[PDB]
Parts: sequence; structure tokens; C-alpha cells
Amino acid sequence: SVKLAGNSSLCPVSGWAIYSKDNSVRIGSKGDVFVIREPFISCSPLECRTFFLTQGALLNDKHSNGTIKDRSPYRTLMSCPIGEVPSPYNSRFESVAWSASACHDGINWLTIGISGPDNGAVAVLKYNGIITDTIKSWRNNILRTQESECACVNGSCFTVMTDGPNNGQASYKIFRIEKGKIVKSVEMNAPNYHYEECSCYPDSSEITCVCRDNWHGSNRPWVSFNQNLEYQIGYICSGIFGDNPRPNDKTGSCGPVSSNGANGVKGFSFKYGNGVWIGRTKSISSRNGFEMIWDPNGWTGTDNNFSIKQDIVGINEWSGYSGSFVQHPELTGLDCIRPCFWVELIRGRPKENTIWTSGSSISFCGVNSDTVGWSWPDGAELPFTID
Amino acid sequence: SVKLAGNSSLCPVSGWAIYSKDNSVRIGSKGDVFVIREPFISCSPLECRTFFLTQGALLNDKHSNGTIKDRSPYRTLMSCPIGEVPSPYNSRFESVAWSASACHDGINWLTIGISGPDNGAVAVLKYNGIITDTIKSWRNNILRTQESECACVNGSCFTVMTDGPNNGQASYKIFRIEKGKIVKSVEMNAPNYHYEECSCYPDSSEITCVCRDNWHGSNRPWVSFNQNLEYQIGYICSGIFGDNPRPNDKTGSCGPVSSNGANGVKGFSFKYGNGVWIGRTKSISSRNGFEMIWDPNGWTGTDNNFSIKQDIVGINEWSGYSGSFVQHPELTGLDCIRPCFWVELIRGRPKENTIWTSGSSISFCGVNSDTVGWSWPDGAELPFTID
Amino acid sequence: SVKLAGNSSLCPVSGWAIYSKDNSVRIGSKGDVFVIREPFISCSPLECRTFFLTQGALLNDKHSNGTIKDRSPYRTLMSCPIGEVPSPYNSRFESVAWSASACHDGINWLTIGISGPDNGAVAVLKYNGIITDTIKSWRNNILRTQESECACVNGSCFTVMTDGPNNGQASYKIFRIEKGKIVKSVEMNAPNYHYEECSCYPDSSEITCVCRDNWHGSNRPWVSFNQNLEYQIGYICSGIFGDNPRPNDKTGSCGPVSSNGANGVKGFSFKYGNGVWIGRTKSISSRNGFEMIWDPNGWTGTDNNFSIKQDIVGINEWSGYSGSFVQHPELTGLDCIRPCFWVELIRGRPKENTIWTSGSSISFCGVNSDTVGWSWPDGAELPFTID
Amino acid sequence: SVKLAGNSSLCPVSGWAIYSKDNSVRIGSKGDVFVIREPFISCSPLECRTFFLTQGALLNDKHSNGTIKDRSPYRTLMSCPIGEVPSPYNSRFESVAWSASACHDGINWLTIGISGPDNGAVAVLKYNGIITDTIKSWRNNILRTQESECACVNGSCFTVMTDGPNNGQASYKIFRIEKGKIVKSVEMNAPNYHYEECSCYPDSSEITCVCRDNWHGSNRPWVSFNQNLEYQIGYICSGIFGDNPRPNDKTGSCGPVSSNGANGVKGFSFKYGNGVWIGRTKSISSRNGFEMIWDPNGWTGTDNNFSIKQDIVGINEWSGYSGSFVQHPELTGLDCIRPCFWVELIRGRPKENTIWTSGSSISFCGVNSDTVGWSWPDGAELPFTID
Ligand SMILES: *[C@@H]1O[C@H](CO)[C@@H](O[C@@H]2O[C@H](CO)[C@@H](O[C@@H]3O[C@H](CO)[C@@H](O)[C@H](O[C@H]4O[C@H](CO)[C@@H](O)[C@H](O)[C@@H]4O)[C@@H]3O)[C@H](O)[C@H]2NC(C)=O)[C@H](O)[C@H]1NC(C)=O
Ligand SMILES: *[C@@H]1O[C@H](CO)[C@@H](O[C@@H]2O[C@H](CO)[C@@H](O[C@@H]3O[C@H](CO)[C@@H](O)[C@H](O[C@H]4O[C@H](CO)[C@@H](O)[C@H](O)[C@@H]4O)[C@@H]3O)[C@H](O)[C@H]2NC(C)=O)[C@H](O)[C@H]1NC(C)=O
Ligand SMILES: CCC(CC)O[C@@H]1C=C(C(=O)O)C[C@H](N)[C@H]1NC(C)=O
Ligand SMILES: CCC(CC)O[C@@H]1C=C(C(=O)O)C[C@H](N)[C@H]1NC(C)=O
Ligand SMILES: CCC(CC)O[C@@H]1C=C(C(=O)O)C[C@H](N)[C@H]1NC(C)=O
Ligand SMILES: CCC(CC)O[C@@H]1C=C(C(=O)O)C[C@H](N)[C@H]1NC(C)=O
Ligand SMILES: *[C@@H]1O[C@H](CO)[C@@H](O)[C@H](O)[C@H]1NC(C)=O
Ligand SMILES: *[C@@H]1O[C@H](CO)[C@@H](O)[C@H](O)[C@H]1NC(C)=O
Ligand SMILES: *[C@@H]1O[C@H](CO)[C@@H](O)[C@H](O)[C@H]1NC(C)=O
Ligand SMILES: *[C@@H]1O[C@H](CO)[C@@H](O)[C@H](O)[C@H]1NC(C)=O
Ligand SMILES: *[C@@H]1O[C@H](CO)[C@@H](O)[C@H](O)[C@H]1NC(C)=O
Ligand SMILES: *[C@@H]1O[C@H](CO)[C@@H](O)[C@H](O)[C@H]1NC(C)=O
Ligand SMILES: *[C@@H]1O[C@H](CO)[C@@H](O)[C@H](O)[C@H]1NC(C)=O
Ligand SMILES: *[C@@H]1O[C@H](CO)[C@@H](O)[C@H](O)[C@H]1NC(C)=O
Ligand SMILES: [Ca+2]
Ligand SMILES: [Ca+2]
Ligand SMILES: [Ca+2]
Ligand SMILES: [Ca+2]
Ligand SMILES: [Ca+2]
Ligand SMILES: [Ca+2]
Ligand SMILES: [Ca+2]
Ligand SMILES: [Ca+2]
Ligand SMILES: [Ca+2]
Repeated sequence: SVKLAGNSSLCPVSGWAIYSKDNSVRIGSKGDVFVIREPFISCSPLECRTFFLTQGALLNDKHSNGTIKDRSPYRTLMSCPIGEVPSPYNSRFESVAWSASACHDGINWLTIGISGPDNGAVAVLKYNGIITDTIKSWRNNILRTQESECACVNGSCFTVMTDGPNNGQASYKIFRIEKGKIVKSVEMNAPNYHYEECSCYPDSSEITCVCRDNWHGSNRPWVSFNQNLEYQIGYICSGIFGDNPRPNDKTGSCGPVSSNGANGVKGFSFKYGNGVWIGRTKSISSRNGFEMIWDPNGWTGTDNNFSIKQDIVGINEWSGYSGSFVQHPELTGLDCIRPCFWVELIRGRPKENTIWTSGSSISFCGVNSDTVGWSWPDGAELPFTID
Repeated sequence: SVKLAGNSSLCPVSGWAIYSKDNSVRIGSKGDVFVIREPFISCSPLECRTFFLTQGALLNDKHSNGTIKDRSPYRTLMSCPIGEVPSPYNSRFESVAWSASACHDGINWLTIGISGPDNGAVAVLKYNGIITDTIKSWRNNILRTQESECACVNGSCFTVMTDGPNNGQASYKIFRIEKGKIVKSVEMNAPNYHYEECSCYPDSSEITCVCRDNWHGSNRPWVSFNQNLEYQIGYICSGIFGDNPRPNDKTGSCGPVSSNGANGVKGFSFKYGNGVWIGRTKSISSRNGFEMIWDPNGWTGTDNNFSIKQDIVGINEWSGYSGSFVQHPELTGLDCIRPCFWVELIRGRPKENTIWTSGSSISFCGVNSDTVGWSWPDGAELPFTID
Repeated sequence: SVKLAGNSSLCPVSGWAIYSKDNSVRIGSKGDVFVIREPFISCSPLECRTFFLTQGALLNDKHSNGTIKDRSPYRTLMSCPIGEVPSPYNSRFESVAWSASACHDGINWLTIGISGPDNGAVAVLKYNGIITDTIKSWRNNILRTQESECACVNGSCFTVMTDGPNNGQASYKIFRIEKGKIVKSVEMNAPNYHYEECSCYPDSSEITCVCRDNWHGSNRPWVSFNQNLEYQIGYICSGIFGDNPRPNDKTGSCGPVSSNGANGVKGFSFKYGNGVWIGRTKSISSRNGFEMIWDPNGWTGTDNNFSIKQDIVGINEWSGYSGSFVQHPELTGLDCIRPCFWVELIRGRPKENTIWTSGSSISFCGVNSDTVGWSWPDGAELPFTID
Repeated sequence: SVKLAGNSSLCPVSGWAIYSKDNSVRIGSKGDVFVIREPFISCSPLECRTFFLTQGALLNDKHSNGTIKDRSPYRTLMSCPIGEVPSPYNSRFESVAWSASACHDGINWLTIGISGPDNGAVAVLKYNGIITDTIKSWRNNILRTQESECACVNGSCFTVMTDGPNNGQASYKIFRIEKGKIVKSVEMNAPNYHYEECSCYPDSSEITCVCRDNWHGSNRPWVSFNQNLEYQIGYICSGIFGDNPRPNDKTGSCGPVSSNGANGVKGFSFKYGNGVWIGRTKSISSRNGFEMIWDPNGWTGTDNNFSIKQDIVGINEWSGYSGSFVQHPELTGLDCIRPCFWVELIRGRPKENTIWTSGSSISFCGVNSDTVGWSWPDGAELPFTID
């Protein structure tokens, strides 16, 4: 039982091999499956788990009514084994939460679950299931976090939280956590940037996060930092815009791209020097489809050329959030940190005529062997009996 | 594998961080969730479990009919992991019981489950799931116990049991138990006192219990004792009255407060010198709302002044029983015993137009970091299909 | 990990403390609970399990139709933790079977499951879940076994099987089994005796079985034997008759009591020298009620006097099969083998107007501390939705 | 924790003892049971598991509609303990797949799950749940594999895959896999042969596979090979034809038997010198009944004589796929590899008037002790509520 080192580089990847699919919404038509959104995957040295925010209700029951609503006292962070449906009969209780993050340092699970009122929310940090720290809203305006895994390097785990407007300048802080206790934090000095829902991973002892600008950017902002929280900030420069909504691909910017910049979706990308692996929706205007694109100069260069595209979900099918996750060498036995990703397939409101909103999930792992594009969509037939 | 020492003091706490919420009644609208009441939490050195008294029936099924009834041969003590719904598919069987207690000494679980007729009930003690002792009613009038966790100190666990009227003078005994065997007991000499449903915890090698006077007290009675069962008794002196029902706050007493004193609700409080942390309903007349109040002189002083109030459940929402539980240093790695508490959110009869009565639960742990008041209510929409 | 010794004597017991209740039929009204009959309890050095014969169907589903029928290719022997309902979601698969036995030698589980046609049935023996032996019908007329636990002493386990008529002279064999392999067997020379459904236990290195005479006895036959299968046979002499049906209590016999002797119910008794602890129905004519009676001279003496009766299930409530089980000192830490028992509470056909037949269960352990009589019946309201 | 040697011979068997029956379809009428087909069994040194291809849907739910369809993005490989129903509450997620294989090398599980489009499908290999390799379609025409267990010998596991037409000459490759990585492969040079759905087992350090000719053979093709993938090929010569459909028994061939040769069913056989144990349907024209036949010269001789037949499923009852599985000496403690087999009992479309297709399963292990013929059919009553 040993701390993850986090000191090897990301593995080189040519393509993405399908890892899991839970079919949660299809199964929940009959079975006892939680209404969920904001799922994410995180791994220990022994296993991979799906974390998710329940709505304290099951699919196809009357208590799923009104689950478009983001924040309530009923929402809880729970987890289950990867690829299994999230049920009351197979899910571990983690925290009371309407925003969350989680990660394993090699020894125990850290979970961060935020609840409370919009004007004074509190993040509750747990290590091995025991409360180890709290942090309260510092701008009194919806303290919130990643909705994907935190990142760990040599016994320290790292996350980003936001507090303030979702449609204007807000406040962004980076945290270093050891055994569930906050040991350091810093406010990012990012005037004119907007960071929401960061997808962070370790690479060569440093953390890279690719986030959502909900204010005025259709490209994604990034922040990277070392273990002392010395950071750098920027936006992905590629004209292959990564947010949803966005414009058609054209010449990009290393600052926020204003065209179609308001609103957004949680997402991710993996940096390889000047290059980038971008996961994005297929539709420029809606949460539909998903694809992976390799742009060899897209981290720093503004053209809209790219070299590989792999289809994940077809343009006519519902998608949603996505996030990164990694598998450390302590799990895989490889000599590098393996990049992986998950996609939330959102069903229900606002786009479909149901009383509820819920998601299923798919995930993929990066490989250098042969792969293929396809579409692996949610597959449920809506509406349901309850609607 | 080592016995809990129980020799450190209670941790100092400024406020309460949310720890769990099971949403049992919401989920049970569709899922297979036991009808339960009298839930409580207790921890080992490895995990925290919810114990509860089933009615041998599931929510939204005809066998939930008439579950306002307290004692039957169908009620069982069972347990599940904290925060999970109590289902037949995730719950461990403990004992046949219509009143119960349980606690872990560091090595194994002790459960105490009382069943049989009102005029001759028998407590069955189990250690590691094996029957180790029994004790039979000594006044032939509903032998009954805590409905929350027993308290353990250096291999010995301690509980309190009552036998006799619920509306006049009864008989109260303290027990010391080792490996599931009663090794000592004493009858408390408490004329004019009434003790029901004690919430007991360890603090510096001694046990303190805060209980319910169902006869003629709207403040709570207490009993404290050492390992040889040498005890002291009194009532909480604060004019911040702890029971439900109760009068509006005014000058208190350190005997039983007769105004609104008949009837009651199980509750708890934590003593810190002359001060007290009081958990109570918000309503003076019904089991609605919940709040935590820090009164720095409330154990021994009679004024109705207090320094901190933290909201837990809104005044218009259903609450119910509450109890203490602790997390020992052997679980947390701290240097003190961490006080925590649970609240039962009772749904159905007598206050709502259903055929059934059941509860869900919430819990909190004491911290010295930032916290916030809110309302985390049950959230089910009654009546149900079966009603 | 060590073989059970089986060499200490049965513990002296004054009365019976309630150990489990599963409420299976009440829960199965909504939940996913197997239709079962012929349940029984057996323990390892670490835990106690409920074994049972499913009908390959769930309660309140159409496939429960016709489950009065004893033998089919759908019946399977499965097991779950004691006191939990038998569900597809918590039950371990053991064997394909319409008659069964099971026991733990201290190292692994032995299961014996008989299936096949009436004219050529085969017992499949499994040790640690792996097929270790078979034995085929030797009279071609419903090879059948205990429906309760086998008995183990120093690495050998022992059982009894019958083949031939249920209403006349049949053939009875005793088996010694080591690591799932039959190492010895003998045919009992018992002209004019009838043995069905033996309840066997260890006591001081020897096995005692108390069985059902379905031909012409309203008292119970017994067989006892050592590890070399040197046996003795008799009938319980007490005028406190043990079978169902039976006459009113009167002077008994050490041979089969012909009055009301045909038909029967599986049951048990525990021998203490000349004395006996008898479990029986309360009704002389029907499977209703249950009671424990201590008759200090009832093993060898024919009077109808007895000294203790303890009520278990009221005379107006449904009962059914019962059987012995033991808890070895390797489990309990005691210096003797603890006698325990279980009762099957049969619901449905033939006595009630349902399409199905199923049972729930209760169990008790022998103690020398205080106990009480009561009634702990099944408690389901019949008929069900499906009927 | 040690690799399976795989160097002992197959155990001699006189007959087949029933090992498991899951009753999945019966139970799924009410319970939450996956729609599945292509089940198979495989064992580790500690346990036996059922693997299966879900349709991402539950029985008696609308999403079971159209499950006659073989390949979709919703199908997943999952596994549960042998004999238990495949539910979302007891099943481990393995891979996204519409064709699969799995096997344990003594240390960890290998799973192979093929998904993607018909013209470019990709097999994802996982070792201990971690992606270790991929292989992509080489003829762009439904890359596909065994639907039963792979075979392991001294740390290397072996499988066969087909790519190309199901009704004419296709391409067949053998693979050697170590810790989930392909280390060797070879294309079989088998003009005029057709290999689908191979049932492979180890015997004396070499692998033998018995497969389905879907093009023009009513007898079964075989391939056998050593660890360096040096192979031999032929067809089972017995006039006791093994496929379904097939002609009535008559003089056979050791090439493909053209009469009734098109189409087929997955099956198996076990070679013992010149002899063979053949599992087959009872019907020559449809997937009904099942029987085991010992033909002492049937591997290499063409007559239609045989020595032993054991009934498994009656001629009027539904059967389906069948496959081999083995129990190694490391699991059993025997000195030889124990042959066992499973049968899929297919319910629904095309033969029955439902919207869905699913199966249940039975399994048997080879013994030299007494056995018996019977019928252990599926037993569900179709149609269901949803139909
Ligand atoms: C939960 O429990 C409640 C309480 O038992 C139950 O509600 C009751 O349902 C029964 C059956 O519908 C009702 O009983 C009837 O009452 C009427 C008068 O109101 C009588 O006329 C009926 O008696 C006639 O019918 C019987 C059978 O045919 C005859 O035996 C009898 O002699 C009469 O001819 C019968 O007593 C009862 O009124 C209600 N009570 C209330 C308060 O609603 C409820 O249905 C249960 N729910 C579930 C889901 O279990
Ligand atoms: C399982 O799948 C089957 C196959 O899809 C499904 O059975 C089908 O149900 C649908 C809906 O009831 C039927 O479709 C209708 O067919 C009639 C003629 O028979 C048409 O007139 C209907 O079209 C009208 O209505 C539509 C909606 O209002 C309009 O969009 C349309 O333009 C028309 O006005 C409609 O197409 C279909 O006939 C059956 N098919 C069969 C073979 O039974 C079944 O219900 C599914 N079951 C479950 C549980 O999912
Ligand atoms: C409050 C800002 C935040 C990020 C833009 O909105 C999120 C957007 C969401 C969305 O765009 O789907 C759903 C999230 N559950 C919500 N987060 C919270 C904490 O309410
Ligand atoms: C019998 C006295 C006792 C304490 C006042 O009543 C309790 C009150 C209850 C209550 O006030 O809600 C419910 C408890 N289940 C009941 N206890 C038992 C054993 O019946
Ligand atoms: C076949 C004789 C046997 C013992 C008398 O009948 C049993 C009686 C039964 C009974 O009296 O309830 C139910 C048992 N399931 C049945 N056993 C079998 C194997 O069918
Ligand atoms: C595609 C050829 C293949 C072997 C003949 O067809 C199989 C026949 C089937 C069958 O005959 O029942 C069902 C299998 N699920 C299918 N395999 C796939 C991958 O689709
Ligand atoms: C990474 O950390 C490991 C584990 O402590 C260390 O042994 C090794 O030198 C480092 N790897 C590099 C520099 O690639
Ligand atoms: C959904 O909730 C709203 C608000 O309480 C209510 O008015 C409506 O009837 C509900 N609908 C259903 C179908 O449950
Ligand atoms: C990792 O942290 C430990 C603290 O246990 C520290 O002593 C060590 O130097 C760190 N290692 C690296 C490679 O930074
Ligand atoms: C508490 O008990 C521990 C464990 O035995 C002991 O080592 C320690 O001295 C005790 N401390 C006090 C202050 O009693
Ligand atoms: C019982 O067997 C034990 C275990 O081997 C042995 O040590 C002991 O002598 C025996 N007990 C008796 C005779 O009571
Ligand atoms: C019970 O089974 C019989 C025999 O198949 C059948 O005729 C009857 O309709 C069934 N009844 C129900 C209610 O399922
Ligand atoms: C128990 O059986 C063993 C076989 O391992 C034998 O050698 C030993 O003598 C037996 N002990 C008793 C007490 O009979
Ligand atoms: C089989 O392999 C085992 C395990 O390595 C070895 O000890 C044994 O000699 C082998 N036997 C034969 C006959 O190859
Ligand atoms: Ca944006
Ligand atoms: Ca570019
Ligand atoms: Ca009171
Ligand atoms: Ca005060
Ligand atoms: Ca259900
Ligand atoms: Ca009889
Ligand atoms: Ca007598
Ligand atoms: Ca063919
Ligand atoms: Ca032949």
C-alpha cells in the first residue's frame, strides 16, 4: 500500500479503445437505478469506480420529477464499479453533494462534496470516508468544483474550485490536499478568464487542467501547476474549438474566443507538447455527438487543421459532459500515465418531453494499437411510463 | 485488532458538517426499501453503519399497513452501510427486536435486541452475531432500551434499560457488558426522574447519557457513570428546553420542568464543562425542524441565553428522533473522541394521511472548521400509491 | 483453518432465545424473494447460513403457480446469510436439487443435492462448490435426504438417505463422507421402522438423528451412531408425541405409535440422557403452532408428564417443518456444542387459497439464562396480488 | 497465486452430473434480470463464473424489444457467479461487446470483447480489467470469436477468431496471449473449411477446439494446436452428426458433410483417442433437446454406432448454444483436467411469439460415478406481460 508517484509522462496514444458502457437509462426503465447527472470515473491502484451525483430518486418514479434542477438537499455523491448501473443495491455512499470531486492517492479515497445554500455553500472533504476538512464559499455565490477526478502526485492531491458568477468574472482557487486536509491554496489571477468544471490530470509531477469558460469563450481555458501551486494560465489556441456551443472551426485564439462563447459544457483535452487530443461534441450548437481529434499543433497554434478524428457518438445522438481520467502505472504496470475519458449521455429535459433528466455513461482508454470509430449512444426510448 | 481505549476527551466543536443522507422514503416509492423507524448510527474501527428496526415489510406494499404500531413479532434489528437505503438486498440481519442498541468494542459488534410480550420481554445480547446473554424484564412492563449506540471503554460496553410505566415512575438500570456478557448492573435510585431512550457516549473513560423524560420533564435528564457503574444523575439546567413537546424558552431548572413535560422525543446533547451542545426540534409542539445550539453555561445554568445556533431541518419539515454517535481515535487518527449525531425524519402516521409510518435519516460530524446552516429534509411526496 | 472436533457434549439448556426471523413472505409481496420450501440453518466456524430449496420462481409472479408440487427440474438448493430474505440478489447457488442436506466440516462446505427422475434420482455431493461424488437411487423410488444439516465430527460428516415407499417399509442408509467423498455406508436393519427427513447432530463424537415415521408412527424414530457407523435404533418413548399428526398425549411406546401414525412432518429433538427437548406443533392434527417441551424422562419413559413448556408459535398460526442445528465451540468459544433449532412457517397451499406454496423461517438457540414464550408467526396477509 | 499448468490429460468420464441451473427467464418474469444470449462458463482456481452478452436491457421491459438482433452498441459482456441469475445487482462489468471470450490463467482474468461496426470491428483485450491489447478486423466482415472460454496452458491463453462470410469461405486465426498481450498469431490454411464459435479446451499442454461450420457442414470442424500454434485441422468423422440442422444419422465423413450443412449452432465435443463425447440437440432441424453421446470410435470413424446416450433436455423443449468448460487440477485437486459443459436454453424469437429473445442456462461436470438422464428445461411460460 503505497502513494502514487505521479512522475512519469502521459502515454503516447494513437486512438481510443472502448472501456465501459453502463446502459443506465435503458435498465432504469424497469430496474431500480438512480436518477443521476455529473458522473465521472476515477481509479485506485486496484479498481476503477464511477462516481455520480444522485437526485435522491429512482428512474421511472414520481420523485424523478423536476430533476432538471441542479442543486437541492437531496443530491448525494455515490459511487459504483465501472460499467455497472448506479443502483441503491450496488452503490457506496460518499457525501451529501450537489458538486463534487474525488481521487485516490494510492492509500485512500479523497472525496469532496459541496452542499448547503447558494449563498454559503460548504465543501466537506473526506479521506477514507472520514471528515477531514471543510471549506466554505468565499464569494457567497455557488461554491463549486470539478465534477471529475482530482489529481494526485506523491501523496498530494489537487483540485480547482470556483465561486462567483457563471456569466461574468468569477474567483478561481487551486488547492493542495494531503490525507484530506487542505495544506495550501492560491487564488488564480485570471482577469478576463472564466474557469468552470476543470478536468485535471497529472503528467510528469505537474497538474494540467482543461476547463469550461461559461462567460465568453468557445475555446477552453487551461491552468497548469506544480506541487507548490506555481501556476500558468492560457486558452487552447486551436481553431478546432472545444466548447459547446461554439462557431464552425476557423482561425482560433490563445485568448477567449467570444463568438458563441457564453454558456458551455464540461469537457477535457490532453496536452502533448504543442499538440492536443480534443474531445468535443459533434454539434456546434447542442449537446449532441462526440468525437476525438488529434491536432499536432493545437495547444499553441491557431489554425483549424487537424490530423486524426475518431467518432465516439453520432451527431444525431445525445451526449453531455465529458472528463478525463488516468490510470497510473501502479495500476497498469506500464511506464507512463495512461490517459482515458468518459462521456455523459444526458436524457430528458430540457431537450426531451419528460419530467426528469438523467444520464448514462461510456468510457475509453488511450492505446497505440488499432482502434475504430463508431457510435455508442444512450439507447433508451423516451418518454418513459412516468412521463 | 484492538479494543477501543475510550480514554481521550470529546473533541472541541464549533459546528456540524453534513456526513450522510439516505433519502430512504423517496427511494422506497419505487425501490425495495424497508419500512423502518428508530434508526441509529454506530462505528467500528473500520466503518460506520446504520442500524434500524424494520417492520418486516417494504415501503409501498400492503404489509406496511398499521406500522404506527410500536411492538410486534415481525420487527427486526438490521444494519447497512451509512448513507445507503435499508433494503433486503444490502442489509445484514442482527436480531429479532422491537427495541435495540448496538456498539463495537474494537474487536466485535455487540447487539442488544428486545422481543417477546409486553409483560415479559427478553433482551438477547449477541457478540459477533452469536448469542452471549439474555436479560428478562424485571417489572413486567415493556423492558426497553436506547434506540441508539451503546458506549465502549477499554473492552467494556455500557447501556441503560427501562422497565415500568411511560407516564409515571419507572425503573432504570445500567449495565456493563464484556464480550456480550453482562458483568455488572445497578438500578439507578432516581425517584421523581424518568429515563427513556438514552443517548450515551464515552468521554475520558466515563459514560454520559442524555435521555427522554416522558412523564413530567420538558428538559432532558442525564446520567453519567464510571466503569464500576458509580453514577450521578440530574437534568440539563438550560432554559433552552431540549424535549418535544416543551414550552417556549424561559428560565430552566435542574430538576424536571413540568410545563409541557408529559410525552417526549428521543434526543441527545453533548456536555463540555458547564456548556452544552443541544440538538432539538424547532417546533415546541410537534416533531418538526431541527437545530443545534451551543449554550456555554447550559448544562448547569438556568438562563435561556445561547451563543450559536445552526439550522439542520426547517421548521416546516418533518423531523423525529435524534441521537449521538462517536468516532473514536482508533477510526479517525485524531487525539480526541469526535462527537457526531443523526436525525430520523419521520414520514406518515400520525401526522400524514397514510397507512404507514417510516423514516429516513441524516447525520453530521462535529468539526472546528467552517460550517453552514441549511435544511436537509426527507423530501418524499406523500401519500404514496399504496395509500 | 481447522476441522471441527465434535467431541464435547451438548450444552445444558433451560430455554430458547430467539436468534432469527426473515419475514420472507411479507417482504416477497413486493420484493424479489424466491418461492421456497424446506429451509434449514447450518453454520461454519465463521457464520450461519440459511439453505433452502427454491422453486425457480419468485413470490407474486405467475411462475409461482403450482408450487405445491415437490419435485421438478427447476428446484435448486441455494443459501443466504441467516435472517435475510432469500433473493436472487443475495443468494449463493449450491446445487440443482429437490432434496438436500449441507454442513461445514471446519474447512469447507459439503452440499448434497438430489435431482433427476423419481425412478432413478442422483445425489450430487459438492465440497467447496466442486463435484466430489455421486450416489444413485438403489430402490428406484425417490432417493431423498434430510432437508436439514448433516453432522460433522473430526473431518467426517454424516447423513441419512431413504429410498422406497413413503407409506410402507422402505430402505434407510447412513453415510460417512470425507472431503465430499463417500468413504463408508451401511443399510440400517430396521424392519417395521420408517425414517424420513432426519435431523442429526453431533454429541461427544457420535451422531444422533431424530426423524419422521410417515408410515405408522406418531412418535419419532431415532438412529444414533459412531464414526464407524455402528448404529442403534429406537423410537422416542414419551407420551408427549412428537409427530404431526398425532393423538392427544397419553401413555407412549418405545416402538411406533400406530394411532394417527400415517403421514407426518419433519422435526427434531435433543437427547440428554433419559430426557428430551421435544419441538412440536401445537395442533395434534395440522401444521399449526410450535412449542418446546422438556421431558426429563421422555427419551426412554412412556408417561405423558413433562416439566417445561415454552411457546414458539401460537396454535392459530401456520408452522411447518423444523430441524436442529448446532453451533460448535470453534464458532462460539464455549466448552460444549450448542443446540439450536429452526421452524419453517408454511404459507399457501394446501390450507390457503393461493396458486403457490412458500415458507418463511424463525430460529432459536439454547441458553441457560432467562427466556420467554411468545408467538413469532409468518405474518403475511394472503392471498397475494397474483392469486 | 500460480499459473495453471495445463499439462495433465482430460479426466476419463462415464457420464455427466448436473452442476448448475439459473432459471433466469422464469425469475426475470418479475425480477430484474438481463436479457442475454451467448452465455458461457469459465473458472479460476477459486470460483466458476457465468459470462454472457447482455442486450443492455431487462426482461419484461420495453427495451428488450428487438433483441433477436445480434450486434448493437448496447451489448456488454458481464459475468456473475455460476447458477445465479444475471442481474444488474450481482453482475460484474467486463467489456463492451457483441462477441466475446474469457479465461483465467491462474493469476488473472483475460476478457476479449469485440464491438464497433461490421466493417471494422475491434477486439478489446483486458487482463485484470485493464486494457492490454486490441486487434482489428482484417477482412472487414464481422470480426468474431468463440462465445465460450479461451484455453490456458502455462501462462499462455489461446483463442480463435473468424472474419469473413458466414455462408462461404472465411478467414480463421489462432492467437496466443500472455498477460493480455497478443504474442503470436497465425492464419489457419483451411480451404473448404468453415470455423465459427469454437469451443476450445486444454489437454496435455495442447489445445483442441470443436467449432461450427455455418457454410456446408452438418458435422463439426476441429482445430488442434500446440503452444507455438502449430496446428492440425479436420472434421469429426462420426455418422452421429453434431450440428443443428443436420441429416438423420448415417455414414459420416471426415470432411464437411454437405447434407443440411448450411447454418448451424455453437457446440462442443471432447476427444479421447479415436473416441468422442458429442453434445448435440435432439431435433435434427431446430434447437430443441440436448443429449450427450459417447461414441468410442467417432473422432476418426464414420459409422453411426455409439455406446452411451445420456438425456439432458427433452426433444420437445428449447435448447440452444452449448460449450465446453474445464476445471483444472489447481481448482479441484484432481490429477487430470475435468471436462464440463453448459447449455443455453433460448426463449423467445424466432420460434415464439414475443418481442424479445433471451436465454437461461444449465451445466454439467464429467464424473466416473453414477449418473442419470433427465430433462432440465428452461421452464418459463411465454409470452410475458411485455409481449
Ligand atoms: C390497510 O388497513 C385498513 C384497515 O383494515 C384497510 O382499510 C379497510 O379496508 C377494509 C376492506 O376494504 C374495509 O372493511 C370493510 O368496511 C365496510 C364498511 O366501511 C364493511 O361493510 C365491510 O364488511 C363487509 O365485507 C366483508 C367481506 O366481504 C364481510 O366479511 C363483512 O361481514 C361485510 O359484508 C368491510 O369490513 C374498511 O372499511 C377499511 N377501513 C378504513 C379505515 O379505510 C386498508 O384497505 C388496508 N390497505 C392495504 C393496502 O392493506
Ligand atoms: C416493440 O416494437 C414493435 C415494433 O416497432 C412495436 O409494435 C408496433 O407498435 C407501433 C405503435 O403502436 C405500431 O405503429 C403503428 O402502426 C400503425 C398501423 O398498424 C400506424 O397507423 C401508426 O402510425 C400512425 O401513428 C403515428 C403516431 O401517432 C404517426 O406518426 C403515423 O404517421 C400514423 O398516423 C404506427 O406506425 C406498429 O403497428 C406495431 N408493429 C407491430 C408489428 O405490432 C411494439 O409496440 C413494441 N413494444 C414495446 C413494448 O416496446
Ligand atoms: C453554477 C455554475 C455551473 C457551471 C457553469 O452550472 C452547472 C452547469 C450545468 C450544465 O451546464 O449542465 C449543470 C451543473 N450541475 C451546474 N452546476 C451547479 C453546481 O449547479
Ligand atoms: C414504551 C415507551 C417508549 C418510550 C417513551 O415508547 C416509545 C415511543 C415512541 C415515540 O414516541 O415515537 C416510539 C418507540 N418505538 C416506543 N418504544 C417502544 C419500545 O414501544
Ligand atoms: C417423498 C417422501 C417425502 C417424505 C415423507 O415427502 C416429502 C414431504 C413433504 C411434506 O410432507 O410437506 C414435502 C417434501 N418436499 C417431500 N419430499 C420430497 C423429496 O418430495
Ligand atoms: C456472424 C456469424 C455468426 C456465426 C455464424 O452469427 C452468430 C449466430 C447466431 C445464432 O446462430 O444464433 C447468434 C450470434 N450472436 C451470431 N454472432 C454474431 C457475432 O453476430
Ligand atoms: C519516479 O518516482 C519513482 C518512485 O519513487 C522513482 O523511483 C523514479 O526515480 C522516478 N521516475 C522518473 C524520474 O521517471
Ligand atoms: C411534477 O411536479 C409539479 C410541481 O410539484 C406538479 O405540479 C406535477 O403534477 C408533477 N407531475 C408529475 C407527473 O409527477
Ligand atoms: C514525496 O514526498 C515525500 C514526503 O513523504 C518527500 O519526502 C519526498 O522527497 C517527495 N518525493 C518527490 C519525488 O518529490
Ligand atoms: C489512553 O490509553 C492508551 C492506550 O492504552 C494509553 O497508551 C494512554 O496512556 C492513555 N492516555 C491517557 C491520557 O490515559
Ligand atoms: C476434544 O478434541 C480436542 C481437539 O483435538 C482435544 O484436544 C481434547 O482432548 C478433546 N476433548 C475432550 C475429551 O473433552
Ligand atoms: C396455473 O396453472 C394452470 C396449469 O397450467 C393454469 O391452467 C392456470 O391458468 C394458472 N393460473 C394462474 C393464475 O397463473
Ligand atoms: C481424527 O482424525 C485424524 C485424521 O486426520 C486421526 O489421525 C485422529 O486420530 C482422529 N482424532 C480423534 C480424536 O478421533
Ligand atoms: C506438469 O507441470 C507441473 C507443474 O510445474 C510439473 O511439476 C509436472 O512435472 C508436470 N508433469 C508432467 C507430466 O508434465
Ligand atoms: Ca463557453
Ligand atoms: Ca492545427
Ligand atoms: Ca417530556
Ligand atoms: Ca445559557
Ligand atoms: Ca422491482
Ligand atoms: Ca407419522
Ligand atoms: Ca415424562
Ligand atoms: Ca452447419
Ligand atoms: Ca461409432
